[PDB]
Amino acid sequence: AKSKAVPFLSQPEALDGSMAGDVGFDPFGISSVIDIKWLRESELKHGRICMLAATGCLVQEVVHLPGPAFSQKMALNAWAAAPRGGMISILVAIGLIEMISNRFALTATDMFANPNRVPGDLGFDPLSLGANPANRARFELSEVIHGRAAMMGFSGMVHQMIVSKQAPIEQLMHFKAVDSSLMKLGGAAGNLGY
Amino acid sequence: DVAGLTPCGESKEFARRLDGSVKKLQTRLSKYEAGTPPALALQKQIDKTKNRFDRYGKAGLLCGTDGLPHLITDGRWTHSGEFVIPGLLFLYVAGWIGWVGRSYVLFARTADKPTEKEIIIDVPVALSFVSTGFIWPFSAFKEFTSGNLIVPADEITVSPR
Amino acid sequence: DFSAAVPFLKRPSNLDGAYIGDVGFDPLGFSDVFDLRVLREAELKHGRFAMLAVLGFIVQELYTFPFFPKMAPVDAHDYFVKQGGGSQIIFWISFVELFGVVALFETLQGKREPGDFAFDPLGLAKDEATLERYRLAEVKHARLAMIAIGGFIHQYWVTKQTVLEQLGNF
Amino acid sequence: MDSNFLKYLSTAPVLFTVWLSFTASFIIEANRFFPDMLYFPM
Amino acid sequence: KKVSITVDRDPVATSFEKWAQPGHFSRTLAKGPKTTTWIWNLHADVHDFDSHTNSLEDISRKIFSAHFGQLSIIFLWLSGMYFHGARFSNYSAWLSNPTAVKPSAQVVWPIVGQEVLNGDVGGGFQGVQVTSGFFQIWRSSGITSEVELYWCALAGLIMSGLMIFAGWFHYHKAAPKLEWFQNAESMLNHHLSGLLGLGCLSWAGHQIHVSLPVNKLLDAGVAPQEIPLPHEFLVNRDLMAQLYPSFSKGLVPFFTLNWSEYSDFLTFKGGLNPVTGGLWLSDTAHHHLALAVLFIVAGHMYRTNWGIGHSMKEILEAHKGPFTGEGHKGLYEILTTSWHAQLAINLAMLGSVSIIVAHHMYAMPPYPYIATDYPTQLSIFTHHMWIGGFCVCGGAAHAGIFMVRDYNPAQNYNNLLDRVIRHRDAIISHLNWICIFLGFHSFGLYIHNDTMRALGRTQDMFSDTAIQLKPVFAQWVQSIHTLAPGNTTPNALATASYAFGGDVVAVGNKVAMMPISLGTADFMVHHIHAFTIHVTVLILLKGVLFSRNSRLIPDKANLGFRFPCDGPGRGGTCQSSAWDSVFLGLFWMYNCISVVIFHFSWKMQSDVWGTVQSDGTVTHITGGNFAQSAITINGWLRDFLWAQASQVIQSYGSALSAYGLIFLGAHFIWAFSLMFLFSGRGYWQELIESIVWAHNKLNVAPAIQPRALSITQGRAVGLAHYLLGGIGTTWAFFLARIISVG
Amino acid sequence: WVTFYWHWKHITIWQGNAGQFNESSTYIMGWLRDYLWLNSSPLINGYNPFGMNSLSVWSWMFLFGHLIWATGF
Ligand code: CLA
Ligand code: CLA
Ligand code: CLA
Ligand code: CLA
Ligand code: CLA
Ligand code: CLA
Ligand code: CLA
Ligand SMILES: CCCCCCCCCCCCCCCC(=O)OC[C@H](COP(=O)(O)OC[C@@H](O)CO)OC(=O)CCCCCCCCCCCCCCC
Ligand SMILES: CC1=C(C#C/C(C)=C/C=C/C(C)=C/C=C/C=C(C)/C=C/C=C(\C)C#CC2=C(C)C[C@@H](O)CC2(C)C)C(C)(C)C[C@H](O)C1
Repeated sequence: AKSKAVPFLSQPEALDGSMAGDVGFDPFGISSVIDIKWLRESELKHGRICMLAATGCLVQEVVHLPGPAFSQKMALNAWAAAPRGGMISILVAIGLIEMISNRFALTATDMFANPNRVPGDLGFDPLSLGANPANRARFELSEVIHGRAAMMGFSGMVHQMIVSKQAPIEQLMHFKAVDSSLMKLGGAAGNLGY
Repeated sequence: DVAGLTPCGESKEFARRLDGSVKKLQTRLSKYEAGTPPALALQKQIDKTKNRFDRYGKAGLLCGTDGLPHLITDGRWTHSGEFVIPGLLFLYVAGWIGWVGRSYVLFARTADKPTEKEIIIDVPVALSFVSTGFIWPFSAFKEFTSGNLIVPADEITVSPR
Repeated sequence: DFSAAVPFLKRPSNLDGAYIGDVGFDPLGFSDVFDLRVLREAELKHGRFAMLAVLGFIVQELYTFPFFPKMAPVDAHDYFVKQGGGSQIIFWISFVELFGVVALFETLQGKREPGDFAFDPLGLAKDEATLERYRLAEVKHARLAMIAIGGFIHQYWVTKQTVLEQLGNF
Repeated sequence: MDSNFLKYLSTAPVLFTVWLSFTASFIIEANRFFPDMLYFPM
Repeated sequence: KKVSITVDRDPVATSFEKWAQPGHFSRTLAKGPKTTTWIWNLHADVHDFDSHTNSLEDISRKIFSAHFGQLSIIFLWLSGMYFHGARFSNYSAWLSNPTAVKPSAQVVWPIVGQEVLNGDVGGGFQGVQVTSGFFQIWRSSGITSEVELYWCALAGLIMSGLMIFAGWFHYHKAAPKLEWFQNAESMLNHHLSGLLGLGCLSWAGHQIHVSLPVNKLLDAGVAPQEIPLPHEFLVNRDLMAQLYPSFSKGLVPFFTLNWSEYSDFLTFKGGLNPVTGGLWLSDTAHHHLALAVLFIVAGHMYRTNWGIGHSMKEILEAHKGPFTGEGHKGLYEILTTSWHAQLAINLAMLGSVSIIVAHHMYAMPPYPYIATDYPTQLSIFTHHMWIGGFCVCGGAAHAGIFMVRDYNPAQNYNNLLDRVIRHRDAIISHLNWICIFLGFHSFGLYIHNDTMRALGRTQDMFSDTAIQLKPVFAQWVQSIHTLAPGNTTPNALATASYAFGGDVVAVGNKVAMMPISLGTADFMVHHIHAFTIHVTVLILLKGVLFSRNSRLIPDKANLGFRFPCDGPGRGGTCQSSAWDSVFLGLFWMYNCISVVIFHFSWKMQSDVWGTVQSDGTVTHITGGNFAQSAITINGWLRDFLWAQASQVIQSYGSALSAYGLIFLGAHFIWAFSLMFLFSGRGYWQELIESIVWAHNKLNVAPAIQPRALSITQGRAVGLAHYLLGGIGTTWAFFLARIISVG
Repeated sequence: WVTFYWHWKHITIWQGNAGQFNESSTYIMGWLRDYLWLNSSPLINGYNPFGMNSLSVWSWMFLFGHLIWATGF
């Protein structure tokens, strides 16, 4: 009746606890509006992108593909540094992978229409780490939590790069308190523009 | 260059436009003291004007005899960023809006009260539809070839004539 | 029928002892016009802010974190406003308040008590009886603290003395 | 939140006003950060 | 005690359920849309309460709470005007230099280059110049600081919250019964005594204790932050007796009837204050005190609960003579059972009062420094002429709604209404003849002059230098008013207004007011005014008198107030309803008010406003061309519209470029209206059929079947866009012209 | 629209000032002030309180045209 995550709120509907990482944390009631399968597929995919993204920013500073173009320590700087044609090629590769993996089930209306389709289940298991049912639940639990943690970490790492124009590891190695004189929050309305 | 036009970066009339636009702001600035809010407002407007003229000069736009940029829209690729690419962006957005609106009117026909779904919109379903529009070219052409976009002439009411 | 708190005045008719702290004091009559659940949640929220604030005023005079410069608490507001530290506090308070809106809806449906956020980390309230004592006490502390807040904010305005120093002085 | 108040917010004039205010608003913001875009920059 | 308070408790439940059910209020609309007409029908009939409900009680309750909703909106609007003056204005700079700084209380954000609208209004400030005259109001009130403007803004917000609460409370919690609303004697007693009388008395008290000392110090030359706060005048009676020594005697002269002690601050000066060009505030204080006295006296006339007083029914039924049958019998029952009859009267009177306000405020400028702020004088004259014309046409709209709906012949036998309806042919034929006579002999003089000037015959024109049509009666009245001080108003020191004659009042070398001479051009344009007013009366009166039946349609009342026609037979009965005479009379109101505001603008620029150079000579804005050029149509076209549109059309790239854009946009909307006015519904429904076909082809037809607008709605849309475009074109033209040159 | 375009383009060319059409024709205020308003002045001065000339008949026809058109309304 009362959510585990938030006791004063009532437990969200459409959350039965079947999915790993189901803690009843849906205060806004978004689950009622949007089907859980679409939300879980979104959550898992968003998290997987973030897991690679966080690891990538730290790895990009530590390791660079040979050549000046790949040498930028700060990942935001790396965005400009990398050859544009290759980046656009990556964008096309991501699109084609999305197209084949979903089996043309791209839209919210037509995704999950097939009964066997399961949230996040793109049938990607080349080495069959998850083939054993014994370890299936723990793998699912870890993947969902890693994704949530990664999203929080990536948001922090991007914004910390914005506040101080430093790569993530060096900010840990050499720490500067934000002066706060620069980049005051908003203020467009207050000073009547300009 | 094309059609006897001049690149805006070397047009003298473009340069006189930039200079006259800045003198007009500087004479308004000559009536205010340095740190006042009207002085900061006009100095930010002089920076915006100079930035715009600099960007236009280096963009490959062509100026006329009047010193204003002119747009070439005959299809040549050196000028596709003035009509062809904005036009492709528009048609992608417009076809999205049309595909999504059409999907909702077909959904609303199968409703308990079809006309109540159009003055009180089912917002979760309509948001399911707005998300689908990103692949409208493929969905709409497959809709067309599978005989579900176009209805035959004999299921359409017409005037007696 | 007459109100217990004030004998001459009449019992409001929505104040029947349903909510703890009821002494029948509602001369203006807002309880009749508006839902009492909203008002009780507002009373607890206003009181909790005030109870924290009076302690915060006193403690800030007693001890201050070294990194921030020592300032009078009433005038500290302006420094934090420019620094951005005050904006950080507002943002987090607003974020919790967003969940509070959902909780207000839970109260209106009947799933929540007016001021219950299920906060018992230290498990102070062992049983219903001690909780009853605490809820009446919380109401009294909130009401008194709402009076006490502005008690020395207004005194600060008349006399530029720290409330602790002012209490000892004169 | 009340289901009848949400059914009121789903009425055509409310959605039309909110959606076109949101639409007008990100056109305004895009022209604040990226002004004077006479052409697609290419 | 038959006048008593009676209330139903908790009548209507405060629920969001009917919010989710558009159209809940009528049986027709509550079953949902099937064509797009439903959508329009929803908005058209929503505040027509007596069309949804049969009972006068529920109608009255809905009206009372909707009046609280309107008050809540007005208080929010006033609070916003005070807040924009407090926060986004140059008010403080304007107080120091009222003659140099231009008032501005609106600042734009910089987005698409629109920050060019922040022009240099003066006082180290950039913003949109405002013309509502709020700065002069605030100086007359004695505000002197932005802090007091913040407190006025908060008082407005609190009043707005209390009015929206009162509307909710009095509809949903405690709704008065019909017998409460049907207390006309009590309502008049309280609204004369309480509302108007104590309103005037309380304002007189403020003028005496705050406006008079603060404005005496301001006009002496004291800086605004050097002036004592308004309560130090209330307490320190010595400081008040410095400025006005009569205050040394207190209230003993008031109570002992030795009123001539108070002549320091209760004067009868007349004329204008030479420093500010406004009315003496001692005169306004005495004026409001005297008006307060006789509004409180007038609110004791009618009988409520103690036997003293008049019965309004007895007064009405007793006034009957030999020409008028039963007389005013049955009028009390009409005006205490029909809201439309009351709204018809109150709208006609409120519109007339707004027209009087427009004339009296330009001629006797009440506020300090408003007479030489020419954009404000033109703005508030034009604004209150338009409010007056609209409200007068709504008075005839609701007289027609009464006649069609609330009129009952059984209760109106042989009284004044019955007799008007029984000789409406004699009324409408004589009015028709007057409108023809008066268009021929007013506009035909203009055509005679166009022809004579074009033919080279200037000795054959109606002009001052030719055949003269002098306004001798108006000139004679002006003579009497200049002779009145010391003669027929012996204790007055100056004339009521310098428009009648007398001196030139100059403030900051600009003319505040000066005699407005009347000549042949003034004779002609005053008969133009009488012609356009008589024709508007003809259209609206013919709609009211023939609203129920005609020789054409014998049963027009069964079709209603608003119907498009009764078919193409009888030759054609298009636009036969009473609604269609309001529709046609709003065009002629527009014509009338447009000529009035053009006459005012050209005459004031040509003969009143301008600059006073050395030797006392006055150089007017357009140099006295009215006299010899307002006598031809070519003169109005060339020397007024063409010459003075220079500022709107040259405004691009300046702070007045918004007016140039609105000038063009309103020209557009006006022209766009003619698509709806010259067209018919049948064409547009047949065009919509082919568009619907193209939607059926793509399987995207809507379930709410599209319709062409109704015949009445095509007329209403055409009229709305016509008025919006025409008034908007004049609004932009007037404001850019007078901001540049005045 | 056709004859306004033909006439404005030709009077600007015939004056020697084709650049006035070139710059002002791209917005509607250019058509309003530089064609209708600017060229009205010899026409509406065909008669005035200072005399008349041979353009007095067109100056009358101009007003005549405004009257009939509005009477059509
Ligand atoms: C009542 C008359 C009135 C008018 C006409 C204006 C007009 C204006 N004000 Mg002022 N203002 C007023 C009252 C008024 N104000 C009052 C009472 C206050 C005191 C609180 C203020 C305080 C104020 C400030 C502090 C500022 C303004 C500003 C402005 C300007 C821009 C406003 C804007 O774009 O924000 C738009 C803001 C939005 C959030 C957009 C909302 C759009 C939504 C979608 C409208 C929808 C309404 C909704 C659908 C209704 C139905 C409800 C729903 C349940 C169905 C504009 C000149 C600004 C200014 O001048 O800056 C220089 C500014 O900064 N106003
Ligand atoms: C002294 C008594 C009094 C006063 C001041 C008013 C005032 C008003 N009545 Mg009336 N009314 C009265 C007695 C009174 N009424 C009685 C006895 C009846 C029963 C017969 C009615 C029945 C009645 C109806 C049926 C309607 C009104 C309406 C109105 C409003 C008209 C619009 C207007 O000018 O408001 C603007 C002018 C103002 C001055 C705004 C003032 C707002 C408050 C309410 C005024 C009084 C405040 C307070 C007494 C002053 C305190 C002073 C203090 C600071 C010292 C106005 C508020 C109409 C309306 O709009 O309803 C809301 C309406 O439809 N009244
Ligand atoms: C460590 C987090 C983690 C975990 C526990 C899982 C677990 C799972 N995934 Mg997920 N996945 C991940 C990361 C993860 N994946 C990433 C990063 C991507 C791509 C961006 C994906 C993409 C993906 C898809 C598309 C699908 C799955 C599926 C599955 C399920 C079956 C496959 C399996 O058992 O893998 C077991 C996984 C592990 C035991 C951990 C992976 C660690 C590998 C062995 C080493 C990788 C090292 C790497 C190079 C990091 C660099 C180190 C750095 C310091 C430089 C299972 C629940 C399928 C499924 O059933 O969905 C529900 C499915 O359809 N995953
Ligand atoms: C999304 C719904 C939709 C779709 C797919 C179409 C499709 C079409 N319309 Mg129709 N139309 C619509 C809505 C729609 N219309 C509405 C609401 C109106 C009333 C203003 C019209 C008025 C209209 C006219 C007058 C004409 C067309 C024409 C056309 C055709 C050519 C495209 C065109 O001219 O667009 C033109 C579009 C407009 C003029 C108005 C569109 C207004 C908005 C942008 C569309 C509605 C958005 C809607 C609210 C979607 C909400 C979705 C959400 C609930 C999920 C094509 C058959 C033309 C035709 O028959 O040519 C063959 C034609 O002459 N339409
Ligand atoms: C849509 C309606 C509308 C709007 C938007 C405005 C807008 C404006 N009016 Mg106008 N006005 C209107 C209708 C309207 N008026 C009508 C119908 C009347 C006739 C009663 C007037 C009479 C009027 C006067 C007399 C004055 C304005 C003024 C103003 C300006 C300042 C607003 C303000 O603070 O008032 C402030 C108003 C005052 C400080 C004094 C008002 C004194 C009157 C006599 C109060 C009467 C109230 C009473 C209840 C009405 C009884 C009506 C009677 C028939 C029984 C502003 C331009 C003022 C102005 O021009 O300032 C430059 C001004 O002095 N208005
Ligand atoms: C105190 C003033 C007052 C009051 C209370 C009423 C009240 C009423 N009138 Mg009356 N009326 C008034 C003034 C008033 N009117 C005036 C001044 C006029 C002259 C124009 C009329 C002319 C009139 C007619 C001709 C009719 C009414 C009708 C009605 C009734 C229906 C109202 C409705 O549902 O409209 C709903 C409201 C709307 C649809 C609003 C839209 C109206 C315009 C086009 C929008 C405003 C444009 C805006 C101000 C500017 C836009 C800016 C732009 C740049 C975007 C209602 C009893 C009707 C009826 O049948 O009564 C029985 C009717 O036929 N009235
Ligand atoms: C410029 C346009 C124009 C003109 C001239 C008229 C003219 C007239 N309208 Mg119309 N009207 C117009 C626009 C116009 N209207 C528009 C746009 C609307 C839309 C709502 C209406 C709606 C309308 C209504 C609803 C009413 C009128 C009425 C009138 C008449 C007013 C009485 C009058 O002045 O008689 C005098 C005639 C004139 C001033 C016309 C000009 C004549 C001048 C002096 C020259 C005459 C030259 C001479 C005859 C030449 C002879 C020789 C020649 C034959 C060779 C008159 C016939 C009213 C009416 O008929 O009641 C009497 C009436 O009720 N009109
Ligand atoms: C699950 C998703 C989680 C998202 C978490 C977001 C975290 C960051 C959010 C802000 C952190 C604190 C920043 C304070 C920042 C701050 O205080 O700056 C100030 C700025 C206004 O300026 P002021 O009036 O404060 O000027 C200050 C003066 O003192 C000096 O000029 O506030 C805003 O308006 C920003 C918000 C834009 C509002 C529109 C945003 C986009 C709207 C999209 C549609 C509406 C959706 C709902 C929006 C609420
Ligand atoms: C609930 C919850 C928990 C918790 C918690 C917390 C944070 C509890 C904190 C509670 C607090 C801070 C209570 C403070 C009340 C203050 C009052 C009533 C004011 C008194 C002042 C007066 C009367 C005065 C005065 C005066 C004036 C105005 C000015 C002077 O010149 C003079 C004078 C000094 C006389 C925990 C986490 C422990 C777990 C638990 O499971 C659940």
